[PDB]
Amino acid sequence: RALSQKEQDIQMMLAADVHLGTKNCDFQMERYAYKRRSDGIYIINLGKTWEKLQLAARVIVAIENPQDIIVQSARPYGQRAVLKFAQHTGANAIAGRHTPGTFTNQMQTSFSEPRLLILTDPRTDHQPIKESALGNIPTIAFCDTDSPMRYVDIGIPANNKGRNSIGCLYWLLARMVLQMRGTILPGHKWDVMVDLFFYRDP
Amino acid sequence: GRRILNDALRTMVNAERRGKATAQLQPISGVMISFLNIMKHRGYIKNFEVFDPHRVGKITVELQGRIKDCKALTYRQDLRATEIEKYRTRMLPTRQWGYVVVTTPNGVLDHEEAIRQNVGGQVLGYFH
Amino acid sequence: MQNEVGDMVDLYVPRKCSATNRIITAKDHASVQINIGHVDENGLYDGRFTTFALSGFVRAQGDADGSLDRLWQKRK
Amino acid sequence: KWVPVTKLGRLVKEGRFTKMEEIYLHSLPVKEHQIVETLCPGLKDEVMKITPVQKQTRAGQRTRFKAFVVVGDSNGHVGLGVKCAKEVATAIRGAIILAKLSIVPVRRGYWGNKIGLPHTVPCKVTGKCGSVTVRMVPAPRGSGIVAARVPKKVLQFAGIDDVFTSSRGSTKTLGNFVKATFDCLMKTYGFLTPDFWRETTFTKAPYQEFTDIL
Amino acid sequence: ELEKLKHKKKRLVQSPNSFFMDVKCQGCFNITTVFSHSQTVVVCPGCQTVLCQPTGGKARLTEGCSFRRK
Amino acid sequence: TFKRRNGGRNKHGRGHVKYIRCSNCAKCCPKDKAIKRFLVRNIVEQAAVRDVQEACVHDGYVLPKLYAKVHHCVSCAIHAHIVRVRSRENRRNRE
Amino acid sequence: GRVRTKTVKKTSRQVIEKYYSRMTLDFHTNKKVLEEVSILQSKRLRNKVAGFTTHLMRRIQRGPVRGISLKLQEEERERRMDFVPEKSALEVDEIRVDKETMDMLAFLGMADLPGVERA
RNA sequence: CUCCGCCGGCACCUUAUGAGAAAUCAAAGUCUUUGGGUUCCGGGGGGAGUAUGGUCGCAAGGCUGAAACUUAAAGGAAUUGA
Ligand SMILES: [Mg+2]
Ligand SMILES: [Mg+2]
Ligand SMILES: [Mg+2]
Ligand SMILES: [Mg+2]
Ligand SMILES: [Mg+2]
Ligand SMILES: [Mg+2]
Ligand SMILES: [Mg+2]
Ligand SMILES: [Mg+2]
Ligand SMILES: [Zn+2]
Repeated sequence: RALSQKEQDIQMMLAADVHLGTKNCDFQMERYAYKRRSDGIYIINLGKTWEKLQLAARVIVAIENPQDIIVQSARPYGQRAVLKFAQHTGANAIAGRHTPGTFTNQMQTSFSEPRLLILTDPRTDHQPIKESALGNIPTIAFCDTDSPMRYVDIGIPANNKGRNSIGCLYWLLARMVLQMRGTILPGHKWDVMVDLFFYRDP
Repeated sequence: GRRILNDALRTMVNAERRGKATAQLQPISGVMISFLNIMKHRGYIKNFEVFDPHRVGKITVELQGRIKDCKALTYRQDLRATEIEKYRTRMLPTRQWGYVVVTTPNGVLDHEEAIRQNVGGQVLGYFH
Repeated sequence: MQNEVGDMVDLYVPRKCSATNRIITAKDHASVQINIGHVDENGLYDGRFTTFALSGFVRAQGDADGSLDRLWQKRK
Repeated sequence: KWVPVTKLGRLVKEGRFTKMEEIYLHSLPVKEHQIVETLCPGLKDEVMKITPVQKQTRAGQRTRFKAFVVVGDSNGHVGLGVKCAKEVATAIRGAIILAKLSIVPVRRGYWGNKIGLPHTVPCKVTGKCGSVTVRMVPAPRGSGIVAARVPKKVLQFAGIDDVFTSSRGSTKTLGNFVKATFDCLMKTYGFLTPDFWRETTFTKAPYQEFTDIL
Repeated sequence: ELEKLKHKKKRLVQSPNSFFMDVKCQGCFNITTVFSHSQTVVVCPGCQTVLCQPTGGKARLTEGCSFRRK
Repeated sequence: TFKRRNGGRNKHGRGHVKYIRCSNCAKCCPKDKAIKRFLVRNIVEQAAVRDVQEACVHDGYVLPKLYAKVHHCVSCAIHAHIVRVRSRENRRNRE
Repeated sequence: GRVRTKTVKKTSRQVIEKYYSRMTLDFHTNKKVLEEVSILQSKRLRNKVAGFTTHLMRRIQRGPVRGISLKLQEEERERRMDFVPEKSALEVDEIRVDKETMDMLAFLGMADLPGVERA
């Protein structure tokens, strides 16, 4: 036999260092930390990572109008990753600094009423999390072993500090959504190469 | 420095306010168990389970998120079946829900059972 | 709630949090309602989904995430 | 005229709601007072207090007038608005709009016997703002509203006909006193009664219902 | 598990951490029952060799002391 | 109003702490409240190090350093600018 | 004292945007070019604006630049960004992982898997 | 000396879902949805910890401790200015 979709994913995530957590583990994140190394760096349970990507994917696909989902990254590594992720699901990409007030302030030129919000890291993308808590906006976030999980509905346990990890997760997430929508047939061949998501340093 | 059934009921409220699934009650007693039966038959708690390693003994209660408050009235008054009405109004949220548990010589029971059986007794607590 | 004549007299029966059974009120703007899509067969989606509501109390605590995970573990 | 800037204001303008309770059901924030003023037809406002507050400046002291406006229809909706602006008339205008935005539903009950139209608050409820706390107790039909002038005004707009009231703290600070009553009346849906014990049946929100229109 | 981590009495059911153990020396292949937390110097009655050393915790076995929990 | 949480000194579990004499004015202040700097200085500023190493007869003599631990009271520490009035928000930084 | 204010700064960026190729490095040609793409009320202000378009276009001609979005520059950053290598550099031939990572793989049931080896 | 766990201490940091007039407080929390046990103590500001009686002390003083009268504020936390 060959590998299932899960196993190809675990192979890819294990190649992207997605399992590598940080030195700390938040008490809310401990339900995913499989164990701790002698170096003291925790290990993320890649098993649990997979269903949360599936859980996140089922939430995404039920959003009937994708332009009404927003995806964001404060850090520079997630810029190219989230920009392409939006290009393929139809979401709305907001890369860089978030203008404070874009979910609460209705007279602001930039303004929105998203039904779903996907964030690269709660610790660096704190401001949109705090804003979505004022607008009944549910939240999806990639959470490292020390991400503060306040106002976060679906936290995917995953390395979100790495150049390869961030782009790998979004590529892997965008794949799962397209399958459910039917734009990609059964049969994992998705000719969009994974390296497209990793950003380029000029 | 212990006076139990305050420790038990305050543990449940604190567990409930947080929204927990189960509570542990380290000292238990027959009085405390009979209070939980009254709570349970009225629908404010799920089942619960006694632990016997020997001792006063432990009990774990499973909470269903629909008890609002449960209190003990230490300094247990005597309560004729005639002033039930005055303790009802002071201590209960309204004339529609909520129960005052009174220990009476026909057993521990809620103030509703007390009127039907026409017994007064000594107040233990209330829940609603 | 119900008149003792038969009529129901409340306006707005509220939602309750699916994780804590707390009432979700009109001004609880931290509350969220999630729709989890159902995948069925080839293609893997039709317009069937499960709806859960989360209290603003639960999200502020941080255990919104753990509750959704433990709530989505139901089989049907 | 209107030209809405929010999804909800848009959906209200096409004429795709009947009442505020669909919005209340899913806890949407109301950011345009045009929404409430069509959905609640018989909505009555009123100024209760006009207060001047001052800050000290090198030149002198700049007065500002802060207005307290209570709005609501006397069958279960009230709002409270407060706004400070340099001129009294414009202070009231902002106060009306802030009040209409804040409309909340108020549930009622019966004193003892669930007969006829509900008239009191259902159960004991209390609210706190600052040092002032207001208590409300159910009253037999036709006890009247026994309360001070400030909370009595709020309750007539709420449609409550009978209630026993208490207070604590400095009620002479009319700001905290009117507001704590509003907190009391707001959270009457906060109380999980046995009649609400049934599992809730969910429905899609407006932002998921009228997706195609958006 | 972690019930072996929680404090002796804070466990769901109280249980002692201590145990009893059979110790054999080299100059007298007899078998001696000792307590894991002895508090008393115990000499095997046969050869008279000291067999345990009390401390603030578990009794200390010495050079040439095989033991088996029982 | 309570300006500080520690009360202006480090004293927990203790009842009494022995005082010290300020270097500048000799005001008595407790050892856990004083401003204590360990100063490591040179016998001569770098203006006059070469023209004093030109005079050392033995090659390789490194000029010794004066070691001292200087104590100050609050008023002398403020007046000399060893510590400054900080903002309310910066009052809590101990680095 | 010759700090250029908002009007000179804002117009200078904006005027380059609408007309980039049409400009040059000559201040006087830039002054003349600026004369026939706008209506202004003082020649002193014109030279100030043309003064902030001349060297600004060195720093544009030299490197990148802030809010001003140049088409020939901003397409080509996008064109070079929409790029992929000859195949995925994230390859799965050799994934060297620590024992406690393998222990996780075992707990998942995947102790044996392509290309994973203890160190 | 390095890592992990338990118990008991002196504290610290981050945060409310909490409380508070607030400053702040993980105990000043589990309070009008008000009840674990118990001791001491306050009732606008002064007069006043004064007078007097008692009592303890070598003394200095300690403990107990009013009244007549007077007065609309005194006071607490925080804000803007100067
Ligand atoms: Mg001061
Ligand atoms: Mg000590
Ligand atoms: Mg002292
Ligand atoms: Mg310790
Ligand atoms: Mg008094
Ligand atoms: Mg007095
Ligand atoms: Mg004082
Ligand atoms: Mg003051
Ligand atoms: Zn000094």
